[PDB]
Amino acid sequence: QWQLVESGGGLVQAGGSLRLSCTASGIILSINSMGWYRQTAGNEREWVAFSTAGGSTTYADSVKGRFTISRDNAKNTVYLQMNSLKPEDTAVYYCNTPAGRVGGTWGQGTPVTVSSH
Amino acid sequence: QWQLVESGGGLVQAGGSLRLSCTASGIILSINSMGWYRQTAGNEREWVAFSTAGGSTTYADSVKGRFTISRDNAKNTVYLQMNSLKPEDTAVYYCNTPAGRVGGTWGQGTPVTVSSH
Amino acid sequence: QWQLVESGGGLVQAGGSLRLSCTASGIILSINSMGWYRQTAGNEREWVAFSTAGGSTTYADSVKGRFTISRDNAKNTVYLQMNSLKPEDTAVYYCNTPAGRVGGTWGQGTPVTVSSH
Amino acid sequence: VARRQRVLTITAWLAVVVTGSFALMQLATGAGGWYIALINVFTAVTFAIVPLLHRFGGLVAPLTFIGTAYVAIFAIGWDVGTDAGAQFFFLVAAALVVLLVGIEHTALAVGLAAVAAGLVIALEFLVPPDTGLQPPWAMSVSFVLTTVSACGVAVATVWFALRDTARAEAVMEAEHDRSEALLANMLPASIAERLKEPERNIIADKYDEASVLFADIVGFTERASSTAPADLVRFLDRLYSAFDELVDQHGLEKIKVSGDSYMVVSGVPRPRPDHTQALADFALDMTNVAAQLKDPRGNPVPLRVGLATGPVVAGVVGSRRFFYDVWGDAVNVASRMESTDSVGQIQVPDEVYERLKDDFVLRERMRTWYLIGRKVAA
Amino acid sequence: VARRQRVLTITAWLAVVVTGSFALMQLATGAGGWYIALINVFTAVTFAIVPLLHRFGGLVAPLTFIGTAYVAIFAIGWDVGTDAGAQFFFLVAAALVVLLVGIEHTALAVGLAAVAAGLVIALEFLVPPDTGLQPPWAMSVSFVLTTVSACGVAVATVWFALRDTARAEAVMEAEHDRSEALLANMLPASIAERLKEPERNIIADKYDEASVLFADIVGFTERASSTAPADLVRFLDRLYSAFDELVDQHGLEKIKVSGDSYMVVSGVPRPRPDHTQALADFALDMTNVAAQLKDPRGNPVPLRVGLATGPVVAGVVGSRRFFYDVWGDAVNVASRMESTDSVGQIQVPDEVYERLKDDFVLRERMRTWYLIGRKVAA
Ligand SMILES: CNc1ccccc1C(=O)O[C@H]1[C@@H](O)[C@H](n2cnc3c(=O)[nH]c(N)nc32)O[C@@H]1COP(=O)(O)OP(=O)(O)OP(=O)(O)O
Ligand SMILES: CNc1ccccc1C(=O)O[C@H]1[C@@H](O)[C@H](n2cnc3c(=O)[nH]c(N)nc32)O[C@@H]1COP(=O)(O)OP(=O)(O)OP(=O)(O)O
Ligand SMILES: [Mn+2]
Ligand SMILES: [Mn+2]
Repeated sequence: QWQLVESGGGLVQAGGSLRLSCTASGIILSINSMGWYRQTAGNEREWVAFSTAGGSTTYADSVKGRFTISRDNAKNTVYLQMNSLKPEDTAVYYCNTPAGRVGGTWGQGTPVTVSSH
Repeated sequence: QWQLVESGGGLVQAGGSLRLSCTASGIILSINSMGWYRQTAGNEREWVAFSTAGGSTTYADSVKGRFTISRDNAKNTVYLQMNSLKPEDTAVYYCNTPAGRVGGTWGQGTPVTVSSH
Repeated sequence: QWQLVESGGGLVQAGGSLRLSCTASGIILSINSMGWYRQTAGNEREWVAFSTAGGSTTYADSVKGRFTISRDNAKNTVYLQMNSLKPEDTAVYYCNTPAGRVGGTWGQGTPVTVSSH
Repeated sequence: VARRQRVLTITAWLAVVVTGSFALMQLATGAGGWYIALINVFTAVTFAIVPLLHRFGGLVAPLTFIGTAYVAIFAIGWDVGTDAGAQFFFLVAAALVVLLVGIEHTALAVGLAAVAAGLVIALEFLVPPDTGLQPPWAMSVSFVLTTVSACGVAVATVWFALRDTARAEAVMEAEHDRSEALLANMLPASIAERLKEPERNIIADKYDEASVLFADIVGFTERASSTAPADLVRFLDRLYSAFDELVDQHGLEKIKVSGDSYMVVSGVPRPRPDHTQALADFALDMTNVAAQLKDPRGNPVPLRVGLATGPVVAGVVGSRRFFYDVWGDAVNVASRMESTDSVGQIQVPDEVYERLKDDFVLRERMRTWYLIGRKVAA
Repeated sequence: VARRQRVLTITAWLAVVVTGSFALMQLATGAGGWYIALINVFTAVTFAIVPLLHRFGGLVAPLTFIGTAYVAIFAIGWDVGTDAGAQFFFLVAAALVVLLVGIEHTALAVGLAAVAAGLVIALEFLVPPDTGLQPPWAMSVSFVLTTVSACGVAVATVWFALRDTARAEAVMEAEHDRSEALLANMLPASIAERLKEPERNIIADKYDEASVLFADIVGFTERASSTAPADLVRFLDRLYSAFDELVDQHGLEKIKVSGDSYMVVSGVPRPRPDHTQALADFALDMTNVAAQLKDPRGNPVPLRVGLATGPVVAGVVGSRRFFYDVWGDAVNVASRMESTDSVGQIQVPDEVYERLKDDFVLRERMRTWYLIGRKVAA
């Protein structure tokens, strides 16, 4: 079963911090590039973070300097530190490889809500 | 009446065998050379076999090793054994001497058809 | 002394031009046909030009349109204009009549070399 | 200039197919953005232009096409992700270029291949893998189309080149076969190989026994006086065609046909024990056919036939305008006996008797005895 | 059976190169595991065997090679990650197969290509992308090697096929060119095209004016009596070679050479105003050369030369053993005048005078007046 499950999303005020975790079974993370994606509803999901096999990472312009992508091989997982959170980042977050990314074979993601309560 | 009548033609499958017979009245076969001829329609009739007075014979290149010309003096006849018959040999077969050959004084021949039925 | 002496050969680059001259003593050129011949070493000498008594001329196929044969009666000489010279034409050039041509009674010719120097 | 046209045709068709592939790709894209569209117009235009501008001179034009291709694909691939399929195209091109260019540029071609490889190892690493531009799925469809196009372009181009090659071979084989058939008709096969060699030597063949037959027309000058020359030549051709087919039936050889004279030789290409008998029977048949065949005037055409037998020499002579030829004393005897032969009769000597009396019929009248014909009894 | 050998050779060399590539790959792997090694021995062995077992019959063997290739790559790729490069190989193979198979199987070939494509779209999705087996880097080196091998195999195979094709063309062009040159030597070019056609018609050409020269030897029967036949033929060939080269120099045509007789014709392939003058000068030159050239006996070889002029007819006759020929009254006149010509002299009639007196020297003795030579004055 080739699957990726997300976790760590939830409820937080503007300016808080999260760590979204992504664990995959069926593949080897060390030989794969990787991306964190996110859907609001006004669009399909727009790639905010990407980390390659070899350590290189890149980010969308709307988010750079605030979210950090990091890795765990002995795990087979990827993490997204998230800082300076805001109403625009309230979304539903997914995690993938380009192959599954393009084939539509995805998990449910994890919800992240930015508001006061 | 100087005449030559053919016989023995007919219906046969590819690879069969025939014996076309030629009987002449008005001449003596022992002192005559002789030829077997054949018309398809795409040409005038092209000489496939020839037997001389003395026993020598010759054949067209398209047919050699497959058809055999033989004789019967006490008869006054000539025969054409025919082997390995094929769609190209489906034709109308005549029998003559060079004099009649060149003067146009010929019989009707005999039909030979090579096909499956 | 029936003799023919050549001259005008020598050293030239590819694409240059020469004029080989042939002067004969002992005969009358006006009543003679005539040929220019040439030896490389891979063969006996192969006739490249010929001019008859009456003005007709002919050439070898390898050379036609490039070398021109012309005459001088008041002289008793024959000339070969040579154009578009090339490594294949580097040779040793002779000049004769058919009688001497066939009797082996010839001069030394003239050397022609086609190369860069 | 045929290798030429193969190369140029395959290049043109390749350009057309790449443009066609690119345009479908093009229309499919939605909300992809025009920062790409600006490069994209440039690429399509240059690809379409190069086949129209392939005259300028030399091998620089086909190489410029590839320079444009490499630059365009590198530029597109850098912005988009690796998973799009820029990688597969370079690999197709690496194999395709060698086919496209000729053999004298193989070394250069090899370098181009290496260059492509040099990019691919970089392309995985240097390019940000998987940079995503607007809709995601749409890049699904891009990768799938990339694979199919990469396969199809190569398949079509290769097949087209193979078609040109096979076809050139076909026209070629026909063009050569006709000439070979004519040459085979003109001369015996064995001596043709000796001719073909650049390798000059005398051809002289000594043959212990042979037989010659000479046939000539009588009063041909008459028939020429009252007939137009053009018609006369046609008449001669008709007569000699009939005689030739009879000869080919008997298997004998005719060396040449000179005006009225007709020459046949027996047994020189291959000796046989019964050559003289065959020649005699052939002569009888020829007399029958000749007494048959009819001229424009309507008068019969008599023929004088003389036969001789003995050793002969065969081979070509001269340095120009060759033909098989034959020689020997028998030729002199035959020409003589034909010359002195009476109208509508066949003449043969003391020899030709020794061999033909047992086995044919001769009599009456060096001494010569006329050849009546073959024995009726068998 | 040449298309044959191209196909079979490229298949064999392809198998060899793939085995060579696979073995290096093989030795490089460290701590990769033998669950792969078991498949890996099978693949290498089958690849090496198929070239040795390519006799069994039919097109099934080359197809079996590809069945093995597809199965092996699919099996390896499933276990390992997508990033290894199983994807690139299928794409190379898709283009390569069409080249490998012949044209009568194009449809089948196309299907194979589609099959490969069908896998690739699956290969990205179905295979677990990036399943990692022992050291990571080692798969670095695997991907890079995959790219380079995918390029090199295609380059080498394509170039080898091109080499076979060009080379077959070369031997071909030579083999045809020799025959074409011989045929061109034998007959005038224009009439050769008429011969080549399957298209049977009489060739008769009417020519308003022409001139014929006949030359013959004297006392040849003597010289034959005291000399061996073989040597005599060589002597004839030498003489006629010299005469032929003189003719080719003068530009005139010789139709045929029959025994002692030598025939030259002027102006039939193309008319000219001064044909008779050229023929006369050529005759003078030929007499000079003949008085020169020497026979084995050492006696001079006199020649009798007769010239005639008038309209002529040209063309082949018969259905077999063709040659250019000529005809007309001038031929009769020439043969006559040669026959009655004295030793070492040239004989010409009232016509040939009209045209040659102004411009050459004749006198003495239908009435005939001997041709001395050309006027000294100019
Ligand atoms: C022993 N005889 C020979 C041996 C070797 C080579 C040639 C001969 C030989 O006898 O050649 C003669 C003919 O076979 C040979 N010959 C003639 N017609 C033919 C011919 O039609 N075909 C061939 N292959 N050879 C021929 O020519 C040669 C001369 O015969 P002509 O009729 O021309 O008369 P002439 O002896 O030259 O004297 P004259 O004409 O001055 O009065
Ligand atoms: C108006 N004359 C002609 C018009 C059209 C075609 C042919 C002729 C013609 O005169 O043909 C003769 C020669 O040119 C032509 N001819 C002869 N030698 C040659 C020859 O060497 N070359 C060519 N092209 N034609 C030749 O043969 C023909 C007969 O000459 P023969 O010497 O054989 O004697 P005959 O007339 O048959 O009588 P007889 O031999 O029974 O006593
Ligand atoms: Mn004659
Ligand atoms: Mn003669």
